[PDB]
Amino acid sequence: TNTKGKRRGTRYMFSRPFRKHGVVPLATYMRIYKKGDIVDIKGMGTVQKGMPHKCYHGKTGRVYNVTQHAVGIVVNKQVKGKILAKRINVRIEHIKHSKSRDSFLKRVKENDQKKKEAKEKGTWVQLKRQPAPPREAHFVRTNGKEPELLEPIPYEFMA
Amino acid sequence: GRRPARCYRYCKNKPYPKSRFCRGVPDAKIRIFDLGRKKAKVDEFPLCGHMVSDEYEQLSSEALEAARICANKYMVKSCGKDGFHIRVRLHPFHVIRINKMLQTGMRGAFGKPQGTVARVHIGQVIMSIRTKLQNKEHVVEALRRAKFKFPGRQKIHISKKWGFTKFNADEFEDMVAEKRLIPDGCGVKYIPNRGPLDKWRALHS
Amino acid sequence: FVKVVKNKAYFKRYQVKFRRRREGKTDYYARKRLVIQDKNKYNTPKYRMIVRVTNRDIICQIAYARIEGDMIVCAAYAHELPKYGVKVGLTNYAAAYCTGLLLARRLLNRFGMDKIYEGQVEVTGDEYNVESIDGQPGAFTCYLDAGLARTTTGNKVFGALKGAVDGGLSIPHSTKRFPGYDSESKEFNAEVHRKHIMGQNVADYMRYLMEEDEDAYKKQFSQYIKNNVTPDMMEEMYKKAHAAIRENPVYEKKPKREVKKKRWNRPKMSLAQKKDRVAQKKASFLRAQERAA
Amino acid sequence: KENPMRELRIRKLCLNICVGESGDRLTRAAKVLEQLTGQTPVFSKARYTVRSFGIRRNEKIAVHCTVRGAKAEEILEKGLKVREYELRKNNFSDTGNFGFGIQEHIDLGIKYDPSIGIYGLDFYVVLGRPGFSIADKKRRTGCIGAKHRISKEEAMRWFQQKYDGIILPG
RNA sequence: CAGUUUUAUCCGGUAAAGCGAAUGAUUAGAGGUCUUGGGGCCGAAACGAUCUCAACCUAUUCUCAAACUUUAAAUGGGUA
RNA sequence: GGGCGGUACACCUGUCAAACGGUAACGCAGGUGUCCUAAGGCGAGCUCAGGGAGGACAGAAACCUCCCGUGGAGCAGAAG
RNA sequence: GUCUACGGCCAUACCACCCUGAACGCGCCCGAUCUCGUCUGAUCUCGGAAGCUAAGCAGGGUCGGGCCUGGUUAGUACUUGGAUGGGAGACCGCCUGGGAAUACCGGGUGCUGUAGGCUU
Ligand SMILES: [Mg+2]
Ligand SMILES: [Mg+2]
Ligand SMILES: [Mg+2]
Ligand SMILES: [Mg+2]
Ligand SMILES: [Mg+2]
Ligand SMILES: [Mg+2]
Ligand SMILES: [Mg+2]
Ligand SMILES: [Mg+2]
Ligand SMILES: [Mg+2]
Repeated sequence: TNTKGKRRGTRYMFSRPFRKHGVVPLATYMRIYKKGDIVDIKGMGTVQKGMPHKCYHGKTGRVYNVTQHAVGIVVNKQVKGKILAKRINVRIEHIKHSKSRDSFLKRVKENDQKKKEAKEKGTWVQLKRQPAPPREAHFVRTNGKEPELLEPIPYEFMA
Repeated sequence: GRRPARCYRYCKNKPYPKSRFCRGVPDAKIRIFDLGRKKAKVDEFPLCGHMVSDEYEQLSSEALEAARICANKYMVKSCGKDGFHIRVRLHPFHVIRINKMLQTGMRGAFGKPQGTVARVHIGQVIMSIRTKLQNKEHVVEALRRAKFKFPGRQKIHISKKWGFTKFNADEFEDMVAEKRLIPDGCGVKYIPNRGPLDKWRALHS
Repeated sequence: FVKVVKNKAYFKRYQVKFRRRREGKTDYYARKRLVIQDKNKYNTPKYRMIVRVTNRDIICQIAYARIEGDMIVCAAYAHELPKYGVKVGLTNYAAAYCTGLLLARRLLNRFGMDKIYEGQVEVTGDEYNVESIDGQPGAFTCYLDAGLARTTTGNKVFGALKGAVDGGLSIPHSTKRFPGYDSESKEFNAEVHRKHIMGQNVADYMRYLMEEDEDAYKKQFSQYIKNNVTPDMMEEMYKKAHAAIRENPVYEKKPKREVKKKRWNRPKMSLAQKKDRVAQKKASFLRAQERAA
Repeated sequence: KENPMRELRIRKLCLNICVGESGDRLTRAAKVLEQLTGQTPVFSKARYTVRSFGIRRNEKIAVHCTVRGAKAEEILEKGLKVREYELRKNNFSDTGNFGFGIQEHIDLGIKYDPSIGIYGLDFYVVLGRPGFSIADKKRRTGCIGAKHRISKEEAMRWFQQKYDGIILPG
């Protein structure tokens, strides 16, 4: 019968990385966070005010609220079978952006660039991502010499 | 004695070292881990015969006492009294447990410390003898006997090194000769081409 | 025979601090309060007002902050005074108030709020917290950022404060550390402050140094007397700072004659020369070795 | 040329009297320094209580003072006047400072008074070169540089150059 | 919509490994001045000289770790 | 098995936990039913343990002074 | 090339010993009437400007430590899935696919995304 504390089993988790102790650098704060952006959550042991509970360290959600020093956020969780949609209020230190949406926002623009162009040309340019196909037949030139014969080594006791 | 060693033979539990937590530990019997004329140079004991273990097991330190003695008494006879150097290359740190059934019974049966033991992997050195090159046919005979104290099965192997080093056989004299290695009693130090220059001048001059 | 404490195992476990703290010019615990904007403001910048004291110079700059390093809008040096006619005692409290005025109406002459929001024309010494004007574009504010100078009671920084405020900037302050504050009964005079502004405490040396001795009047007044400045010329300039020479606030940065682009710093000795030096030193040590003995 | 910012002057001169007892012994040993310099001294106190000496934690014991400028040369002349200019080798620290303690304050020229007694005290001289208050100012600290730092031999041929003080081996 | 996979992305401190790196445990020699002692020892004295056993400093060496860690996999966990 | 003996009968800290989270036994090593007008709330100013070299009685250890000094100190209690 | 305020994890930027430093600059330096403080005008605060290159300064140097990246160690250690595969058991081989880390040997030692005054 283990305990039900706030910070059970977080010896290594809220700890600072090696040789990165000390002062929180000042480009963590003055970044801007709108509503609708997608955010991952990483804990931190310096500023004890406004920590998340230990079961959110790694999850990723979106914003619904902005406060004076915090943003509200909507995440998902799995409790004994079902999935709950719960919302918290997290200070800024414990929070980063997620770059997962960005290669999509670079491919919406690239596709609409590849569509506005060459539609008036009557061209049919491929739009779907297609998985890595099986590779093509190709020649191999051995100019001159022969392949190098291998030999399995005879055993000797190394130790 | 105590309970025989059929009981505590297979590596089963997690390691339970003597520490801040496990006090109440009696001391091991083995206290000296090498013998002979250990005040040696690395230039007069070329030979180096190991005893490689084979099976994943536990070796008691009373075996690490009654093997050292049985290899010493034959080494004094054959090779002389100053013609060798014996090392024992284990140290018993693991601590094994016991339960006394003396009416309470089986409840609360966490054990008390009984003795000490040493873990052994496969292909791991236990004992090692370095000697002159003329005396090779009496170390197979000493270790053939030391094999009757340990359980299991292990093999006797003559190395391809020089002494208690990590260097090869022939390579050693051409490197000492070109002044890359320095003798330090039982060992040798390696000189790289990396450090600053004043040691170089303090080596050549 | 003691243990060397700067081992390899001292340099492995040694996280360095920040560069501006190693060069000790700054404070990050005093910045973090001053510089961040509240997150419900959404890219609304936070103006701060830097004041720097150097042993021969005064600097007054204005800057907000970004992630690319905090960015200047309007600078005001204290050696652009001898344009106007103050050449000596370049760093006293008087020029600390004259610079904050040159900054103030410089910025108002870069935004277009000159005639509106005048500020104080006379020099009195009392509180002139400038209130905003209805209908017109609102007032301007900027918070102070002194830094590493103990703001006790009587600092030259506050003279620049009173200058930019009376120029028209709206800076929050309270008259408790100004020259003229009674630390036993807590009242405040104006004329003691105006006796400290125009240069009368500087002037009084035209007695305590002009009478009692005459040898030290030349040991430490050797640039007033060279520029022919008497101790009664403690005089107004501010109509010259006011009128029209902020149409060159920047002095019109001067054009640049083409430079020869010559170098004054010996370049880095390369690899294939550091691999060659120790072959010289090993052959010189062996040809000065085997010859001798 | 000797780069006139390479002189050898006195930064400060220290003084203390440790009596190991509060009450009246301390407050009477506080009038020798006041007559001696002209300024008030500062009481020191204990650090951790020892059962054998007879001291308690944070109990006042000693009295010390610091002297500057042209005042230190005068008291130091009454010092080397007392010691007749025969200091020795091992009085000099490895960083460039010396010090020594007189046995009785009658040698400083102070007349005896029978409600005081005699209190033994200590001197300690601290040398200097221009730039030494770099390592203490608040704004831009920096350090010295170690071409500009004082050894033991330079100080001994300053003492021998200045006061003609001999140094004997021992 | 999915008890699944791919392409982008962040999270984690387990197996292994490592003490010539910290926190703890541990074997044997090598050079130094004594850094201090208990005794030889010549000594009206010594770090003079000492055999040193010994601890002390520096480079090396033999083995270890659930409540120790620089590094750090496999499977696996959210998002789009 | 009951009994005598214990509290795993409400709480927290490391470990078992098998690299998110969750997870048992009369499994381990440990603690609590309080204390404080400051040991709470702001602001200025300072930097610790240990170590060296010195200094009158002063010694293993009183105080002073100089240098090295990434936490080896401290933060009321158990441990992170 | 410098001064002001910075950015990023803040070391490719640190530490130790050397050396050259043009002009503008930064600084040690000259001092104590001015309600700034101290036992002490050293530190802090103010009023200054005769005089000069040590300076956390700036730049280069060390067959340097340190750090940052690359090979070796190694398809080794480990490992998801499976077998009427051995073996008395301990544990080890195979198919299937993933796959590390030290020692050791090499190269690098501040970019300045930065705005204002400035080798100009
Ligand atoms: Mg078990
Ligand atoms: Mg320097
Ligand atoms: Mg030099
Ligand atoms: Mg382990
Ligand atoms: Mg798991
Ligand atoms: Mg407390
Ligand atoms: Mg530059
Ligand atoms: Mg020219
Ligand atoms: Mg290096």
